[PDB]
Amino acid sequence: PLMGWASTADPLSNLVLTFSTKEDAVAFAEKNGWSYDVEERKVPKPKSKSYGANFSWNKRTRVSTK
Amino acid sequence: FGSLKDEDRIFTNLYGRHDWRLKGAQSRGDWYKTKEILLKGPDWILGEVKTSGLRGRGGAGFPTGLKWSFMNKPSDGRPKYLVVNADEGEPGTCKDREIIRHDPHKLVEGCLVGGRAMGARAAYIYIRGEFYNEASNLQVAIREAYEAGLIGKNACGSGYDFDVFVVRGAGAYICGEETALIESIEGKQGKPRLKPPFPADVGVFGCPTTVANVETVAVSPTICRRGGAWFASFGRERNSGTKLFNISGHVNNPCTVEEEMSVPLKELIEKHAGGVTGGWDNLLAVIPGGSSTPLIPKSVCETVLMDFDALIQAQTGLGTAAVIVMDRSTDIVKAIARLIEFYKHESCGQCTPCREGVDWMNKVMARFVRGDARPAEIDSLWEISKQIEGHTICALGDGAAWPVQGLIRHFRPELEERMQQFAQQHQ
Amino acid sequence: YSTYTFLDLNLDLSKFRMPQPSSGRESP
Amino acid sequence: TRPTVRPRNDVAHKQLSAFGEYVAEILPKYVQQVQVSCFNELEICIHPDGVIPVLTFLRDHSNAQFKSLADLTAVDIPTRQNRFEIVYNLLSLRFNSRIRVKTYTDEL
Amino acid sequence: RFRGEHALRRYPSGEERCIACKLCEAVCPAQAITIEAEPRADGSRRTTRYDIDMTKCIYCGFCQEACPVDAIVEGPNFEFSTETHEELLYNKEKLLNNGDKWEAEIAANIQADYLYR
Amino acid sequence: VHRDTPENNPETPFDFTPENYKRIEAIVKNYPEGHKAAAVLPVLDLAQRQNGWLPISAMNKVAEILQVPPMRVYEVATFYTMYNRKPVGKYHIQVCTTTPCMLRNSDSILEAIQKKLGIKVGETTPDKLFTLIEVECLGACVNAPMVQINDNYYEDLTPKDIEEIIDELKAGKIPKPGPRSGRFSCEPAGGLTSLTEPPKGPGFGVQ
Amino acid sequence: SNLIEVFVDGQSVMVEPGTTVLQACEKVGMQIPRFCYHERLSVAGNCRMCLVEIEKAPKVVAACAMPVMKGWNILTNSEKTKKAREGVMEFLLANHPLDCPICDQGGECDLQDQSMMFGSDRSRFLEGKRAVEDKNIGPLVKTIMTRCIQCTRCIRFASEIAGVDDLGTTGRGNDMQVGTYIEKMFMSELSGNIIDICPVGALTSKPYAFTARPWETRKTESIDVMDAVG
Ligand SMILES: Cc1cc2nc3c(=O)[nH]c(=O)nc-3n(C[C@H](O)[C@H](O)[C@H](O)COP(=O)(O)O)c2cc1C
Ligand code: SF4
Ligand code: SF4
Ligand code: SF4
Ligand code: SF4
Ligand code: SF4
Ligand code: FES
Ligand code: FES
Repeated sequence: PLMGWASTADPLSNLVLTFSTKEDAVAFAEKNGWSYDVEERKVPKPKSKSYGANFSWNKRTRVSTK
Repeated sequence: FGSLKDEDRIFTNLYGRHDWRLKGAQSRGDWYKTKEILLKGPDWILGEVKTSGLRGRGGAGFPTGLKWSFMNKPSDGRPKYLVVNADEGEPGTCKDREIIRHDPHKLVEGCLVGGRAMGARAAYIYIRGEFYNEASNLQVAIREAYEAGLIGKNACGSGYDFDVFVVRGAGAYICGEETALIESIEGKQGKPRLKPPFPADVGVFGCPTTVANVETVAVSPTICRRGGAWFASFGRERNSGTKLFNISGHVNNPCTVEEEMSVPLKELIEKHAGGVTGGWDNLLAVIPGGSSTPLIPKSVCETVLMDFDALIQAQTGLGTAAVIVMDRSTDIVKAIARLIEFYKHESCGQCTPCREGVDWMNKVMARFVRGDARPAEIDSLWEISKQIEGHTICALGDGAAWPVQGLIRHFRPELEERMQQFAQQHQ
Repeated sequence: YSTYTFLDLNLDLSKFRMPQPSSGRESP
Repeated sequence: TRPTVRPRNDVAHKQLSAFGEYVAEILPKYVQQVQVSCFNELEICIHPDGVIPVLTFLRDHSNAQFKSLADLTAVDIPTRQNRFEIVYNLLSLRFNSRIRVKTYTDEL
Repeated sequence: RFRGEHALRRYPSGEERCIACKLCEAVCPAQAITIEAEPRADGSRRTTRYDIDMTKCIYCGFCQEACPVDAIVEGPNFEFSTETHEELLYNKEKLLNNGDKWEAEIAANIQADYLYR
Repeated sequence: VHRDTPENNPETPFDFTPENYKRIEAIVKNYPEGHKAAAVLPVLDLAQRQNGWLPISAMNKVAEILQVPPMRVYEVATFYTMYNRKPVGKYHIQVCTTTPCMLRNSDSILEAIQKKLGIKVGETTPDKLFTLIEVECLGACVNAPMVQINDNYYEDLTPKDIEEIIDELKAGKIPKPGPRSGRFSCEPAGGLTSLTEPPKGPGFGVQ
Repeated sequence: SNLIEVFVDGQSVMVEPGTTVLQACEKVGMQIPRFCYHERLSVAGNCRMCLVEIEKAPKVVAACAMPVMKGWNILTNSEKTKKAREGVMEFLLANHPLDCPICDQGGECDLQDQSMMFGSDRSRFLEGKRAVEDKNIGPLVKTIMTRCIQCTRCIRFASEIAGVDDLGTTGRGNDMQVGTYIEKMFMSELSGNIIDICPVGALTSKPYAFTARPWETRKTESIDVMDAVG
């Protein structure tokens, strides 16, 4: 209440480390031993994309106004 | 090359420039042996163009005997069509608009004939709308003999007999390259496709078609008729045939003529008939092509023949076969900047090299004709010419640096004194 | 050289005989 | 290639490729990795069983003096399964050569 | 080229030369800058809060060498020494006022030095 | 120049001729059906033929006729050259200045036209109907710096024709749709004959 | 089975017979620069930024729209590819005005994360810079159509997923524009979702417009609940 700054408690609040993989991800949280929760890595579809099928004789995959 | 001829006679592929230009009764050349040509197999016609070896006079080789037999599936499930171009995109060609002027019946023969080599369904031809009085005669020729039951849908002698439809653009560009016209005939704006999808006889309109030039199928009846061992009479073993030429610029009679392969420019241009500028003792900067072949000065080019490889032995080939000169009155950098000025008004705009790269050169070439500041701007301009060859899609990207880079050669003090004179003017 | 008379080009003979067409389907 | 690019040399890159090679040859008991830096530096990765004698071997010789202990540092590296990394740096007085000793360990 | 008191400049007849492009904030080593911006109703963006922690300010002067529109200027006046910690935190309405106690002092030093840098 | 419509005539309106509705049947029967779907190049040209210049409601008229989205109509007529959006005149005339036409002294068939007529460069007439622009690449640079008109071409242009083609069109004449002088067929002129005969024994097609 | 080993920089990998050079080079963990391309869209090629020098060929091809034949050597870093990625991204950085103090995509524009890594050092143009005018469409899309490097990416989206046929291409050569010819507003579902697709800061958000630069935020992932699909 003098400027409106984001002064705070919560002394940690900024600690990010750079891990290598999922294997040593767990092994660091247990070696010092506090609770945690793990997400999962998302990799997308490969996927099937091919130009040339965008000009059809009877299909629906057909672009216009390019 | 043979005996350096390339002469001009009556034994050519033309019926007559003066005989009769309206609809007629097909007197001598038209419809002479109609049913006997198509009665033979396609294998008689496929490879019959190999006896000729017609490279295609659009401005590039890759002869029509190969692109029709090879790069041609039999059938999968879908029809095939024919695209016969007629529009002239190059400046000052005039090889077209005179074939349709007095020879309308010759082109209708090789339409079904060249289509029989493909087995295509119908025939679609494309004409510029601006050639409006001459294009009206074309449907009259359809009214003449096609409407007389000579062609279609069983005439004559076989079930293979089909039609011809006429379309028109407005102010288009797809003369200059294929695969945009097959896009523009659908109804899209005219921004051409990528060149290797599936190229044009795999991915086309809704089904694979073929694209040819005018004389790619206009000479096809008579080259199937007279044949030989005559279509290779002039020129070396590489090129073969007799092509139509056109003469413009500074001459006594700017007109068309007929010649064949391997004729040197000193005898070819000055014959038929006059050399009204300084035929010698002028500068006489010659242009071998329509626009993509840059300036060549008064050196041995006049004795250099018109082979495809002879101009490849020169700095730039030319297949469009247009003749314009610049002898005494014409400033060199003045005319060519207006050629670069032209390309601003016909570029499509797809490719980021082409778009915003042409008008890089537009603003600087208008700075040189004015006469302006210090050099080494030439080399930076020369690197841009060395930066757009194979990055775009169409040959306009090749047609934009070739007049520029050929001006860098052969003319070092074209403006090295002129821009110094302006530097002398301010000083 | 006549600005009109495109019906002579279009609707006179090319409408009387197309022929036929079959034109395929392509519905799509 | 041009000016304003550091001109490297090959003479010091040759001898430091030469000198440190027969170091692992004469103690294949403690040395587990040797590498040559692209700018004339050398690392001798050592399992810390030989923490004393390899230094004691570089303490004295007739072909390697190396009696100027300059830098003891300490670098942590998480996500290694043995965290920390003790790294020395010592100097040959008579020869003008730098070489470092990388010895890993763990906490306890 | 002597450093000192902070100040803000403006164009001919007053325009707030600052454009609030935040670059002086991201290079301040002490993070003495704090800026909240907002679209003012005319349309061009300006500032709402503007702070220089004159306590924390370590005088690296990089703010003077980071603004593209050359807004903040280290003004050469060592006049200082108030009596509270509660005062030296400069808000905006010091700095535009402090940038307008003088300008001819500032405007001549930039104009004699801008050719070097 | 600018290419937009800031709403002067949103709905003019415009309708087609009952003689011209039946001509669509010849046009639609050309294309393969299903992918037919767009015959906009002769049809919107025919709308330019009926009107002379077309409004934006004329663009919106044909969109319901051929079931395309109306945005796909704005792409076409704002791209090509011969279509017109602004109001135009009765006679549209073109100076075909090209770089080989420049070599045939297009400066003579440049101005002394605006002084003769009373207009500005690249500009329509102040009165009614003369509109003058310049174009490139219509065939013959082998002729003079020739003049295009609404339905024909004027080969062999010259400063006499500058005193004629402007003059005869102000009177309402048709000044020689073609080469007004010289070679009427653009012949080789010393090779124009080429021994006009039957073409040396047709019947070589044994092969 | 059903594969071709193509030596991407002299290293084998097996793709499907009929994929792209881009997806081949992205499979082995590399980035070729991407302007006229998107995975969730169709494929055009009118930016011409991806240019790799293929081995045993004098020419240069673009990796967007061509299949892959029997196993090539896709030479990614050459002494000619860097004469191309410098080449194209010198033109389009000229006909463009000096924004980014004020361009609201100022921390993530793709003329700003390509131009340090790829491309040249200085400029040689040295006057020009055409300047078109802008307009308004809806009260959501803050609209500066000057910047607009014409990558044809917003244009196909009208024919793509959002089926509103509204936009087009108006012009020729240097002078073409992107916006709607008439002053028809464009608003439907997904209509505010174009301002992510526009790869430069020519399109941006109207309420967000002048607030803060994107290097000060703290990105924390979450879920929105205003619909049943999440
Ligand atoms: C600058 C230039 C202009 C061209 N203009 C035309 C033209 O106006 N009409 C045409 O049919 N082909 C033109 N072409 C050649 C096309 O590539 C050609 O039509 C197409 O490749 C078919 O080849 P063909 O002539 O053997 O039939 C032009 C080529 C270039 C490089
Ligand atoms: S060079 Fe580029 S802009 Fe020109 S036609 Fe080819 S793809 Fe289109
Ligand atoms: S000096 Fe620059 S970064 Fe700081 S507030 Fe002014 S404009 Fe923004
Ligand atoms: S004066 Fe010094 S501490 Fe203050 S913002 Fe500038 S660089 Fe940072
Ligand atoms: S909004 Fe701009 S960047 Fe996005 S596709 Fe359109 S022109 Fe390209
Ligand atoms: S969008 Fe790109 S080019 Fe435009 S200001 Fe931002 S970084 Fe610069
Ligand atoms: S180009 Fe002007 S008329 Fe042939
Ligand atoms: S990246 Fe899209 S075409 Fe090169």
